[PDB]
Amino acid sequence: EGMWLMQQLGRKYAQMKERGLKMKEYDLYNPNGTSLKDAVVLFDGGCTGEVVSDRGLVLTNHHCGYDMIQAHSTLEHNYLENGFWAMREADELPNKDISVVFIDKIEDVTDYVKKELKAIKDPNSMDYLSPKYLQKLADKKAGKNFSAKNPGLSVEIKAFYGGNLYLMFTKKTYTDVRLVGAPPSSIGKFGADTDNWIWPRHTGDFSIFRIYADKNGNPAPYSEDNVPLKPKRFFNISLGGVQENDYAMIMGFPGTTHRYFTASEVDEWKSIDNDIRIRMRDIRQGVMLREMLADPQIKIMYSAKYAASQNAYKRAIGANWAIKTRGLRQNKQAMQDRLIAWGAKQGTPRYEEAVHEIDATVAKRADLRRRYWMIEEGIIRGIEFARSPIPTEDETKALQASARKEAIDKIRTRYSKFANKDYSAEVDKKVAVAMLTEYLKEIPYENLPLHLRLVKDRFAGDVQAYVDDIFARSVFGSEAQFDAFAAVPSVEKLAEDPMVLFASSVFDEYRKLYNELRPYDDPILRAQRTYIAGLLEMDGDQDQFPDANLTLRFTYGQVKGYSPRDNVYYGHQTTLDGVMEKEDPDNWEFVVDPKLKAVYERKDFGRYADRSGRMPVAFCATTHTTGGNSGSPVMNANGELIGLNFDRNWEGVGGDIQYLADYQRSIIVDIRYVLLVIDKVGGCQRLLDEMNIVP
Amino acid sequence: DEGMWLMQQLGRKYAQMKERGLKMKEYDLYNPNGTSLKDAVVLFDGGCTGEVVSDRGLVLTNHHCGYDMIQAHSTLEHNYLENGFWAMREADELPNKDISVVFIDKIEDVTDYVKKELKAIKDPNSMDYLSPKYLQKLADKKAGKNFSAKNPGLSVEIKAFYGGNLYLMFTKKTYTDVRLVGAPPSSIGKFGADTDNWIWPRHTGDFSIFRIYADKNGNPAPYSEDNVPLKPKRFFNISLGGVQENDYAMIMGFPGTTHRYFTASEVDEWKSIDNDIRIRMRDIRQGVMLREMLADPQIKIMYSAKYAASQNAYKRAIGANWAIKTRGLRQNKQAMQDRLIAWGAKQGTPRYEEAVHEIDATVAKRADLRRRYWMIEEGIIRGIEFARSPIPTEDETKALQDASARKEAIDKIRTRYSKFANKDYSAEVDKKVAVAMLTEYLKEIPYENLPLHLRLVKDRFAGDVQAYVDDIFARSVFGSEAQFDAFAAVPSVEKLAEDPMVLFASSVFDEYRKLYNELRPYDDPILRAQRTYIAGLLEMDGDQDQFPDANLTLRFTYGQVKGYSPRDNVYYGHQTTLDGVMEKEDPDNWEFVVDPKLKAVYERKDFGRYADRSGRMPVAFCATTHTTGGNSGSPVMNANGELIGLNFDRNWEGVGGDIQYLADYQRSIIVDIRYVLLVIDKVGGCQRLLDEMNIVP
Ligand SMILES: Cc1nnc(CN2CCC=C(F)C2)s1
Ligand SMILES: Cc1nnc(CN2CCC=C(F)C2)s1
Ligand SMILES: [Cl-]
Ligand SMILES: [Cl-]
Ligand SMILES: [Cl-]
Repeated sequence: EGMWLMQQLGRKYAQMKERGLKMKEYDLYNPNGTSLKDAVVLFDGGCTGEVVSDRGLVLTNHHCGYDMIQAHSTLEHNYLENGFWAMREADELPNKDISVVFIDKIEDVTDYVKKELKAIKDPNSMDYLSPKYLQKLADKKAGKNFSAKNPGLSVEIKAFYGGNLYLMFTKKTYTDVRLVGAPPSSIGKFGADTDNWIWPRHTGDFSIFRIYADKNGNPAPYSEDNVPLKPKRFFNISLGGVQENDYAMIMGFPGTTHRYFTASEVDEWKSIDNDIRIRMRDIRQGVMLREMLADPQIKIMYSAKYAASQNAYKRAIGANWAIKTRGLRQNKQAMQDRLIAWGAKQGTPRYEEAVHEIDATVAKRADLRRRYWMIEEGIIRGIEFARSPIPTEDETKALQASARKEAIDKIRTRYSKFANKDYSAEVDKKVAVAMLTEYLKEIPYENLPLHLRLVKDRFAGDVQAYVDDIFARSVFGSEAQFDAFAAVPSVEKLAEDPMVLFASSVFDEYRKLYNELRPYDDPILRAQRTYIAGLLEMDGDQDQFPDANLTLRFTYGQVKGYSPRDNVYYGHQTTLDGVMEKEDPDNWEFVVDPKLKAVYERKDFGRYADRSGRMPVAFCATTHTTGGNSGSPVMNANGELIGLNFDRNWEGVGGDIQYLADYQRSIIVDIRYVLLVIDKVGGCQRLLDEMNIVP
Repeated sequence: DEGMWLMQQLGRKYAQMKERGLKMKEYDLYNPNGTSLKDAVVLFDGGCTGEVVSDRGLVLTNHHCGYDMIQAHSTLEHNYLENGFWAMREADELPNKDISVVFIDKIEDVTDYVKKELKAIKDPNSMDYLSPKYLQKLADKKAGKNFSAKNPGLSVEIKAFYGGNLYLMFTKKTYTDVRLVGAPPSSIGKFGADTDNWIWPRHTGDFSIFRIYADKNGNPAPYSEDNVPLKPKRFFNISLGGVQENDYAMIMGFPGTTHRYFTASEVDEWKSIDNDIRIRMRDIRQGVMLREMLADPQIKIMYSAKYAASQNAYKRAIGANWAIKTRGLRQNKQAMQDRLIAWGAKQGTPRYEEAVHEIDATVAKRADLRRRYWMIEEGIIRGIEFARSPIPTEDETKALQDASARKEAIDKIRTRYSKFANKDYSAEVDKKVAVAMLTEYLKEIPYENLPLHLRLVKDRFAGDVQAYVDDIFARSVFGSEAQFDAFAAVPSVEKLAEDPMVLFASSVFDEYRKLYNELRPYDDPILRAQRTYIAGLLEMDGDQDQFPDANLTLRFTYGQVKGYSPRDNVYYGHQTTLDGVMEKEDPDNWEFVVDPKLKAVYERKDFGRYADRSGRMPVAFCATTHTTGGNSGSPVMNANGELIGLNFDRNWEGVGGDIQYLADYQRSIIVDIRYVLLVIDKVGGCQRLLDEMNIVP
């Protein structure tokens, strides 16, 4: 069930041992010594990674290393398509703007932060959650010259349990992290978007990097003189595999959860956030798909925009399925009713008052939040010409010196970025007519962005005519229309431009709604500090893990499949046969790498196949993970690496609010499949030789 | 692999059936000289199978088998198709016009007799050995002079089996007064609707209830208010014991067709011509149809049934091609024929190898013609609605060329025009479908092989298919109502003779009939070679582990209640439950609406004695029995011969089972009898039907 703080390992250890854990507590996490924790990294600010050799080799997902593989790909050496395998350390490619963060030390600073907070005075101050305020406290505790006296090291204080617990992290950051290896995209992204959030899964989602440092192993930016880091700890690789019911554990950096939502917040998330995202994205995607299917050139131009929209659409469908069928609302209601009864018994009414303040705040912002999601989903992300060029103050106060051409050059650059090779004005007009029709039906005239009032006032309710007019008369409606404006530019033309007025008007409403909604966050936050305080005083920390906040957490469970629906069972493990069943050479998402197909045909699995001679690909576990856990090391009962987490099934996405024991699984790439690909596909033997592989 | 056995083969299979779990005595299941469970099985309405379940002639079959009768009795005031039907007394049971139930009274091996008669050969290539007319003359000769007059209700029929190597005479008893007794609402009877067709897991309560009526002496009689329920020779006891994984299950019914003795070349032909053309052409047609239905709600109403009718055999062809690709159907037929050829070489008899060679040579010879036939049938005959537009008859054209017979010819043509351009026909959708279908057709069929009118695409329209199609509707008398009315006011034979739609339709039907006539002669050499081929297979390996091809005759099949793995890491168990119906509920999709009375039964757990040991309500199960089309409604029996369900479908992964049984994929989809009884009881509230059945604990 939980995403536990490293501090909570002591209190969970006996439960973990009864579940199968065999390694000693301090070998996994030792607060004053080297432990497995020291081999885990926050990879490039989002993902998790792990050190797997005494020469700083790091494993993470392919989707985590995707941008670096793409930045080094050219028509001559397309690493994204064919994979990359540096045959020597000197061939490993440096990456600009990359980082790996080690969690050197973790300290409970709750009493210290709570003493400092007593000097606030204003009771409803938000300094207790301010990164700027907590950084001043962190700096004060570490010293006046900490990062100079301990180079590469930094400190950070974070709030947990709604402001009831504070931890200080001493971090070591390395910025010379080089690309070492990657399978082709056909393996690394096998299912592509079709299999996103899907179990069974057949994707070899991995990529390999190496941390470099100065001669003393201290962090240093890229330099040809940098040498591979010798870490204090690295993971041993297991080739023993997994079996159903085996203990599995993960360490990583889950980003966000909402485990302490009130029942009213679950209803708001369903009826506003999720229903609007689902309704608006289905309209947008439906028009896009029709146009992509009708024109091959439209499919090329809009495939990525279609796939980007679908990702959170699928998440919202999964989340709403949990709200509808797994009693998320009812379970939050029971949680808060239990606290209210306990507070009444003890004579402390502050807990019931805190739940009431959250409910009152949620009910109060309903119309505003609905208007915000409607404009964000319907127009801000729904309509491409909402992000068309808007003349800046310095551009208009230049068009009306001869720096008129400089202003035109800047506006032209933005027009060319809006109307780029992938933009179709015809597809955008079709999407806008469908999206605005829905938007205008849901948002009353008095709440419309000013320009949209012209649909009723000037265009007799004809959305198609209003959209046609924007493109017919706008300087950004076509290249010829822009060039005619650029030849004779006037501020008067820009000020009355229908597309400029649309874009300005919709962004004005979007910012006004955001500014009007921001003040509702703080009362909920303050009430949650009291709410979680009561929940913890009443039941303690055993089932009540702290919400994820991009900090190092551990989770444990077992390798186990699940039943998605009546009479259907998904087992715990997928195989290479499953990749071959999915092969479709005429669908780019399901093309199979010819070298991998030959490995399957000749059964050239070496020591990587399971006892029955079948080649494993992926497995799933009852660990509790979320976004930020991509690339996380998956460990055995002995702490040996058995896989890398890379996804979670859609049926478990509601697990950010309520863990779903019978449906929620972490989707993990089997380490035996990773090694099979490095070996038989990449032929990169030196990477296998530098790892410590246990029989 | 696993089969559809003749009743005559029960003796030789009995010990294998007993070792698999069968407990009933052989002669209680089938006895040629007495009453057996076979006597409770019926051919329901010429296609389906049914079963007698009471001493008062109550019959169970599928909902899709009784669908037309439920629909014929439905009105706006009493919509039985939507709300179900439950006659609360026998006098309320509704008669049905054009219905029948056929009992198989006796079955007799007449092989020796038919082979002696055939020896009077005038032509060694005669097809009389397979002719229904010739075999009927032999059956009439054996049965007696005026047998139907001396035995009213009875009839005699001889059928050929094993390609003409075995003959059985059936004595059939037909009843034509079969009344509608009960039916669940369509939301239960067709729960998955077309979305779940050929699908396992399945949650459909596919059943309907009828009653056979007869005269005072139980003899067949057409509908009469004086008819009384039939007291039958035998009926099924209903089991409430349920099913568990690995339990023995058996079925009796009337499988229609199989191709278990196809050569490897016939498997290749079926894949590369029949299936690939059907798949390619139906995907084009369905793709245009779906796009138009999604864009216009009125088009969705008009084309939904045509879309669903096209999809049914499309899905079957996809499942059949998946089996050819992944289950080694071709290779296994090649091994079967290579084994026979080797054995024939050792026996000193080359006739078996010569027979396989004649089939391969015939298949290779008709390739181009068969390809052209399927291309026109799938691409135009079925693919384009204006191919079935009106064509003036020879007598219609004569009437238009000095009498009042002109107005009669125009009234007949108008009637056909109104049937073509009916409430569900859209000329715009049809023009879009035709442009896509003709584009594919013209790419595959060379100019010299085109129906004459289609040559105008290249010759007159510069290859513009859209312009050719636009012209057909712009200038045709059947292009619009106004265009027809203008023709009907001033009709001339000259106008009809030059009409672009008449010329298109005539031209495509001419090519279709010419291809059919040119292909027909290739059937007989294959048929004659198959008689020798199957004779060799039988002489070599015995009439023991190779079953005769299905031919709409009574067969039995046995297996176990077992699920299967469709793909890597996915397992479908043997049993579905009422919880699965509730998971699928979607009130905004007519296919997945849940009956309010059924939803309340589930919520209250009002399952009575129908739930399984764990308190779960079963809906359907699947078994390793070997079934095909014609087995819908078949009784599914226990090891003791008690009714445990009704067969209603088979999963798409097993459709290749008509050529090669697929032990790890092919399953019969069966509605659990406990679910049938739950629906009769808790939804229909028709207690009298439960009381007349013999329900065993
Ligand atoms: C391709 C597919 N598109 N939808 C599929 C099923 N589910 C629906 C709910 C959420 C998901 F992530 C995926 S498979
Ligand atoms: C609706 C659908 N649900 N499943 C589908 C896939 N298969 C493909 C092969 C044959 C079938 F019968 C159905 S279409
Ligand atoms: Cl380190
Ligand atoms: Cl011979
Ligand atoms: Cl099989």
